[PDB]
Amino acid sequence: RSKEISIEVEDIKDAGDTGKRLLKINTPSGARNIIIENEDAKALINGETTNTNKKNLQDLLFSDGNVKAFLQATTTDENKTALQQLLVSNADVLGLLSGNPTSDNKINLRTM
Amino acid sequence: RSKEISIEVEDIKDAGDTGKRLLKINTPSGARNIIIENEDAKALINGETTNTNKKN
Repeated sequence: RSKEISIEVEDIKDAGDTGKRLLKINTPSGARNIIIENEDAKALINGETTNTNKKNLQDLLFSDGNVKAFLQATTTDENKTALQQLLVSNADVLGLLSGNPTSDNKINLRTM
Repeated sequence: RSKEISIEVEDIKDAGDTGKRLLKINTPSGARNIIIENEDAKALINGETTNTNKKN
């Protein structure tokens, strides 16, 4: 009358749906496919990201939109103004970096 | 003996504590809540990060 009575996964009456899928899975990749629903996060964990995955992960990682544009290597003139302000505190130098200094900036830049 | 055999998670005598929690879990979100202890990493994997999570 046998020795072991090897039950199967579906015999475990209080196992959950994800729990049974995991118990059946053979490899770590298969387990990651069950557990991680966000496709961008799954791509990071698999070490295999497209440019779209990268942009989407950057959206999850950074709040500032001007920083995000810099990280995408695509900045508008407005993004550039804001990024200049993160990099330089002197108002007259910020005028120079804009390419369009005010009259006051010009006087102060010459003095500088 | 009837042969179907209904065995519950706690009948599996060499299952680990996390292993039994995972076997009972019904959804991927539930599984992530068990497996990922770092709250900032869990937030990234869930695609739902606060400014504090982002800084961390």
